[PDB]
Amino acid sequence: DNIIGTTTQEIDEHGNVKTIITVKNQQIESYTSTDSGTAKNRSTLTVNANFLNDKYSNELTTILSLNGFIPSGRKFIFPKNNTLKGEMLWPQRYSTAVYNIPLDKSVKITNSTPDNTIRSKEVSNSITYGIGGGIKMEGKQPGANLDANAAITKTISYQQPDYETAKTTSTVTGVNWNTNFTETRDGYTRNSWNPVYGNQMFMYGRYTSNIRNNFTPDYQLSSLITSGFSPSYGLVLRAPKDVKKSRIKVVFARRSETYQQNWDGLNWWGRNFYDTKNPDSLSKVTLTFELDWQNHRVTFI
Amino acid sequence: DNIIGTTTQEIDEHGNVKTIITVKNQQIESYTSTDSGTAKNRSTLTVNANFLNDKYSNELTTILSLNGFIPSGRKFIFPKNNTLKGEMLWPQRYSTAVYNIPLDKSVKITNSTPDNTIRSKEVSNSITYGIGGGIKMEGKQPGANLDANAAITKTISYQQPDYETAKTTSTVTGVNWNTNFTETRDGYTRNSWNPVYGNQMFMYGRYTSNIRNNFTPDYQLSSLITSGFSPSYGLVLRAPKDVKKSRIKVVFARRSETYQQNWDGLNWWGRNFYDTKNPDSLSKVTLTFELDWQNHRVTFI
Amino acid sequence: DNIIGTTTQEIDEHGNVKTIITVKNQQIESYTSTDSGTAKNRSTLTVNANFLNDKYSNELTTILSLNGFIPSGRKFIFPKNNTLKGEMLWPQRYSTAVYNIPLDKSVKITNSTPDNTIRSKEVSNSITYGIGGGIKMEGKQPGANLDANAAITKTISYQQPDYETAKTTSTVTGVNWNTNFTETRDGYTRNSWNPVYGNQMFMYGRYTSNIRNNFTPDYQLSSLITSGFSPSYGLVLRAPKDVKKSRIKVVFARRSETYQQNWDGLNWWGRNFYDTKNPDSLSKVTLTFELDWQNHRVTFI
Amino acid sequence: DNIIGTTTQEIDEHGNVKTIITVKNQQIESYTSTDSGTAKNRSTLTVNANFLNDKYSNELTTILSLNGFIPSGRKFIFPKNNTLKGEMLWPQRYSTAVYNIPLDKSVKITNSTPDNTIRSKEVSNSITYGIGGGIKMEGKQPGANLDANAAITKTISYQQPDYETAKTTSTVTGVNWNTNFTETRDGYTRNSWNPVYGNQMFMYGRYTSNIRNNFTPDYQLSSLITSGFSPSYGLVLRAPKDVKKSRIKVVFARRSETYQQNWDGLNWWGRNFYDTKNPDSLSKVTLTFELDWQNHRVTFI
Amino acid sequence: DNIIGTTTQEIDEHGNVKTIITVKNQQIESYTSTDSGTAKNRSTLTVNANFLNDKYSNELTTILSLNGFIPSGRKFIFPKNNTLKGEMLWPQRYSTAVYNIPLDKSVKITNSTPDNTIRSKEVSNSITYGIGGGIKMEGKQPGANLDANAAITKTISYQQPDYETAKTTSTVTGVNWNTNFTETRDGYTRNSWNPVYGNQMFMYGRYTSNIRNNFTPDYQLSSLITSGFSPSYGLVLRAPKDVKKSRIKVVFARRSETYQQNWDGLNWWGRNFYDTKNPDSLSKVTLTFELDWQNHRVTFI
Amino acid sequence: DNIIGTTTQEIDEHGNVKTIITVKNQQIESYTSTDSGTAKNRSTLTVNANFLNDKYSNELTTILSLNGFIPSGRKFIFPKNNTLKGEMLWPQRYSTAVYNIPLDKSVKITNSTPDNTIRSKEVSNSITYGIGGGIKMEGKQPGANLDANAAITKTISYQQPDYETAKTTSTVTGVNWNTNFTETRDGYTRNSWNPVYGNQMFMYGRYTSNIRNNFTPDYQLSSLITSGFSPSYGLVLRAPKDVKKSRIKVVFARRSETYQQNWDGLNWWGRNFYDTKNPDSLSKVTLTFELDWQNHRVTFI
Repeated sequence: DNIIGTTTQEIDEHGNVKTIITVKNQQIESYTSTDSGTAKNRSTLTVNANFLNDKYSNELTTILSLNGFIPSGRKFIFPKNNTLKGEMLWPQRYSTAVYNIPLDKSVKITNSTPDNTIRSKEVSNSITYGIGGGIKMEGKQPGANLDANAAITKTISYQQPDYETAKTTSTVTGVNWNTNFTETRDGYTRNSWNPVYGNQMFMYGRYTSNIRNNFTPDYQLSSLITSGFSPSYGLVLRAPKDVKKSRIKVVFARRSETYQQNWDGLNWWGRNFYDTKNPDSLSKVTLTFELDWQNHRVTFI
Repeated sequence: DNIIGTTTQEIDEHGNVKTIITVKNQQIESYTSTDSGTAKNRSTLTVNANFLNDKYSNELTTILSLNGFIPSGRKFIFPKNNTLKGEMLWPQRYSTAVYNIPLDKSVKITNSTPDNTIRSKEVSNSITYGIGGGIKMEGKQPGANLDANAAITKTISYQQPDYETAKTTSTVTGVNWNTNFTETRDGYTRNSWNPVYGNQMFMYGRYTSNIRNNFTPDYQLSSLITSGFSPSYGLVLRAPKDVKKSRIKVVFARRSETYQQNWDGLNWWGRNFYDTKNPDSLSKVTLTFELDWQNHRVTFI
Repeated sequence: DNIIGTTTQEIDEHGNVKTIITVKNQQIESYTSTDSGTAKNRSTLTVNANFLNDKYSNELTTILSLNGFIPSGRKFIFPKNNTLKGEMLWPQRYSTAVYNIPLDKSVKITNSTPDNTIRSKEVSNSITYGIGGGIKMEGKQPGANLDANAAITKTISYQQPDYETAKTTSTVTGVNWNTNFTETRDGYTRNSWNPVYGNQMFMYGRYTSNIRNNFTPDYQLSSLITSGFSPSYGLVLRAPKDVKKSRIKVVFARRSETYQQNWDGLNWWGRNFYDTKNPDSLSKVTLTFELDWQNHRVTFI
Repeated sequence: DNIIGTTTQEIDEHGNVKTIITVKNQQIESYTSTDSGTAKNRSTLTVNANFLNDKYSNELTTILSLNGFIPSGRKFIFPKNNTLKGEMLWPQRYSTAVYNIPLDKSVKITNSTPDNTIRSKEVSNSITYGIGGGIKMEGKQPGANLDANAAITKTISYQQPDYETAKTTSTVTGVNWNTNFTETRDGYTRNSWNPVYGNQMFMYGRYTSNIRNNFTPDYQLSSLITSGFSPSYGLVLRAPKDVKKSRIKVVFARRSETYQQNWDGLNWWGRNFYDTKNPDSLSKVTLTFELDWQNHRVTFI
Repeated sequence: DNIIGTTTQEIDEHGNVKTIITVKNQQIESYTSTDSGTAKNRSTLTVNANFLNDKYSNELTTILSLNGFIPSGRKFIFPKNNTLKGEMLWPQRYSTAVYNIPLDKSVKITNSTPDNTIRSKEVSNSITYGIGGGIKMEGKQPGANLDANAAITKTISYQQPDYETAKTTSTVTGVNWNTNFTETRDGYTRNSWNPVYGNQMFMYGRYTSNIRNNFTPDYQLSSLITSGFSPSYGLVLRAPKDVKKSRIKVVFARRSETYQQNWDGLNWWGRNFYDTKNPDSLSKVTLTFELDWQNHRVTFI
Repeated sequence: DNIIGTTTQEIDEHGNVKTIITVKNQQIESYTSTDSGTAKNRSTLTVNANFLNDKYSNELTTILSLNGFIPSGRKFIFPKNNTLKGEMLWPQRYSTAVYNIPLDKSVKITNSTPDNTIRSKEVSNSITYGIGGGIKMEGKQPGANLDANAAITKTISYQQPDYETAKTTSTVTGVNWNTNFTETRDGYTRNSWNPVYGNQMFMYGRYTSNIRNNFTPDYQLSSLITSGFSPSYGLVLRAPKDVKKSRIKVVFARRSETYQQNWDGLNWWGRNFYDTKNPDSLSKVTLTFELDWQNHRVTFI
């Protein structure tokens, strides 16, 4: 645990002093370091490194913990004179790429986190058979009836995150994760389309008078849309005991889409698209770190 | 734990120094190693080896943890001139075979994971009997009524993964696992067929204008289809105490199927098949590792 | 735990060295061994033996852990010209017999696992009484009605494994377990019969055009049917301290049945039977191990 | 735990050797033994004895664990010429009696397990009052309506084992447990009777063609009916500190009943009875063990 | 825990032997004893005594654990010639009284178990308001309707043991517990009465042909009715350090009632009463124990 | 724990004996005592005192555990000649007051238990909107229909004890708790009243023949009504380190009410009232204890 050893001093009746020092010897020694950096678009990344040295092994292991923040950069665009139009630029996808750049000796990535987990759902099937009959008397006139029925039901239940994360690339030299928007609380997607109202994705109402009040309230949206992303990854690098230095290059990409609302005369109708000819539809940034394996240090460049 | 022993130094009042070194003896000694590799199709495998030497065993035991990543190799094919057709190449099955190649002394596989677990479901049967009667008065005309009924219900509930993994072969010289696609979130399979719309497996809508917008959203698909597979296996190898080296041959196979959509004039209809005339319908790769039992090392070739 | 003792060396100020060795004395000493073997039909078995010696007891105890794999050997048989017929050979029952063969001194089986556990179900009974009445006015003509009813319900809920395991024999010289197929996910059995469709056990649809697409998808079947069995047992053998050797003979039996589909003109109908005149309907195998109680070893013959 | 003490050796710089032996003294000493036996009807019993000697007790205490296996002895009887009749002999009740036979000094049974636990059920009562009214217009003719109602419900829920175990006798010299059949999964009992079909206890169908296919599938029966019983009991014996030996007499009784099916011309009808003229309707067996309290040993005779 | 101390022997290089003995001093010393006894009606009781001595206290504390078994003594009485009558004698109430009889010095009961716990239930109240309306067209004739309703529901849920235990007396010299029958699984009581069928308490059917098959199956009854009671109590006695002996007198009372069935011509009707003029309607027994506080012993007289 | 220290003896090779005694010093010392008493109405109280002396406190702390038993004192009164009337005297309220009587130095009550906890309930509100329509054809005459609706629901769920306990007074010199009857299992209270049947609080039936069979079964009543109360309280007393003695006065009050049933000619009707002219309607008792803080003793007077 936290105790590295003990220091003792014995003092006899004549002022003589004896000193006893005890230290614990460990199989694996751990040295830690941490550095942070911020980019031009105010995206931040903190790197926590845990340099492990296995005295009974022929390799060095460094465990990295990547913790960051990327602002959504969501915007609202309203024509000054036209009140029949409205736009909202929102973060459709957050991407993160990590590159392993050896400088002197070979270094590899042996583990990435998180990985692509297989998900499940709950399924229930039901079947029902019915039998019924009866007799009646209306005044002095009898009646009868015989009935039967059958029904089949199937229910599927699952868990749905506001954003889905999966890795598309994972080699010994690089890893890439994609955090994508799924569907709204309402249940709408980017594929949603209605003949009358188009895409009702981020629409509050259909007959709302004011366009500037007809976007879904922030509390009904993910914090990733309204505020920002707080990603967390982990890596494991391995190398020979005689490695001196290596680097880590992280790339942040924020792909935003445009949600537009139009009044056709009777109601609002919306369309969701990727706005080419907009510099704000894509924001890419790089943050670079260097690892000193011998002196156990992490530094941001 | 990580504490192998203690070092103590006693310092006399005259500068005399005594040194006491204590080490603890273990019944089982554990040495670990790890190496990684990437293949031509950008699939990677990491091998974590745990060499155990049990003084109370007459054999050596090595616990391997196989962790890798296989990209889906998912593709979209749209004809340049034809806008009435579209294809999506997706990973139907992921396979992994591990081979045990003894070099000097004999080596066997005594345990593979995961195994074929027997699953269960929840069943409920119900039966109901009903009896009813009443009297009536319409103006001055009386009435009466007698009814009876019975119903039978049966409900079955279980858990359903997006992909199912099972081992088809498991000898002391080789093991093979198959991770197969099950059914869509919708509930569709590769057997699904409709006279009008064919197989609606990955169909968003039936009357969609753009073919490039008529495929199911990524958030409604498994990460194994959209992004990639993150398999995890484990093996236990045993050998004579004087074995020197042995090898491991791992084979990755990704079997892809083709989902095709066609416009027939009124709606979209789809069919799912295996394209025997496409080189991308099957991707096989090999990764070879060597184990040094004496020096407790793992190396990738 | 893992610490057997401690070794210490004290070095005074003149290079004198003292050595202190401490070992823990235990009431029960445990020695372990493991061997594996594979049979002609590629069924595998791993035996883990734990030889216990109670220094304060007059007996030796050996705890065995039997872990194996038996392939299903499932096949599909389609007549070349006839397209109105189809067969599927599937593993109805997996059996395992273990025999205790003493060579020198007496040895007995004191424990087998798993045993025959008594199961339970959840039961709910309900009863309802109803009373109703009302008045009406149609134009200027009054009306009245008095009604009453009663209902009784009973629901039974339980857990249903895809395969059921129970031991039919358990003496001090031998044990036998049977793992039997229960019912399909659908709820069908080997006893199921319909006048129109016969046994719909492994039938996908009733009006399917192609016979080779009309068998239930692998994901709707147990891994024991599609892939294989991964059985796990445990035994406890006891003997006098002066026993030298004994053997263990394991017998694996796989009993397969044939599910056949026929087209009658309007729909598919199936029948499930045991195909005598088929060499593949039964697969029996033997694996033999020897135990050296004195040298604590397990060996496959 | 398993550590009884430590042995230490100090080795001087001149080859002088000091030996220090430490043993820990216990308040309660535990010695264990186990013996097994099989009877003429292939039923087995294993006795696990735990001899406790508590220096702070004025008596000796022995904890016995009785674990055995009794085959169901289930049979099927079909007349050679008659195809309109069938029988199934099944185990209605399993009984176990344990007798305490003191030899030199007195011995008593101070605790038996399991005991007769008081069970519980879940009860819910509901009551509902309803009030309704409305107005109507059919063309130009008004209408009105007033209704009211009330309902009463009661639901009872509990857990139901396939077999129920209870002790009918428990003195300091003998104990007897009875494991009786309760009801079928269907919900039928030995009291069930229908005027048309009689007792449908183990009847698959009413109009089944083959008598040999008209019995309930094994997966719908308890392992106690299809395969066998795995009883588990425990006893606590106490004696004077100077007792030398004592005995244990265990009696296994398997009471079987006969389920008969008959074809009456239109359907199958069944009846369940006890065949007093069949030697296989009752199977009783005895197994005797001896306990050596001084040498802490269990032996089967 | 179980370790009372350690014994050590040091042997130098010349055969000299040093002995070191270490014992743990405790604040409270515990001595245990146990005796059992059986009565004339085969009711058994085991007394477990735990004599505690607090060296820093002025009192002695003895913790008793009372564990027993009382057979139900249930009987069936059928008239030899009359087949229109039947009786079942069953255990309505089990009672236990414990008396504290000081012989030399004062002794008191400071604790009895179990005590009278306050129970709870779950309550749910609901209220619903409804509003409805619609229009219609029958041919060319319009229609309209406006409806409204309201409902109130209340549900009460609780747990119901087959038998209820409560103490009616608890002084420093004696304690009495009563275990009473509550209601059947069906929901019937001893107060239940129907004008047609009387008390249907232990009635299987109303139109059953044979009286000897018209009692509820054992599995639908408590084990306390069919088999016996397995009571468990605990007491705490306290006295001055100079007490020598005291006694414990336990009284077992089993109060049985008679359930009678009669055929009136159309159906069965039953009545439940306490059969005076029946010696089997009440069974009272006494078991006496003596406690030696100084020598820590329990003995049955 | 219970270990206060260790005693060691070293025995030389010449019979020399060294003795080492080790005791552990504690921050908080705990001395316990217990005394019991019974009152004229056969209600008992046990006081468990835990005298804590914390060297790091400037005060002495005594934790008392008050555990007792109060009989219900439940009675049944039936007039000798009148068979049309009946009474049941039952315990409506249990009260306990504890008084702190300082003798030499000051003593206060700093904590009482249980306290008045704020309770909660579960609330669910629902709202539903419905829309419907359809077309019809009766022979050759068309029809149409349009409906709409809305509903509002509110459900409240909580837990309800048979008796409620709350403290009405809590100063540093005295405490008082009241355990009051709440409602019956039926749901009736002391406020319940029906114009026809009055208060049906403890009424089994309305037309019951025998008055002595028309009271609710014991299993449907609380143990506090049928048998007795088992109250449990706790107090914490604090005083100066040099306090010598102090006293405790406990008062038990059992307030009983009268439930009366009368036959009016057609049915039974009941009323619940407090009988001011019956000496058994109220029972008050006092029990006095003395605490010796210096010698850590509890004594009953």
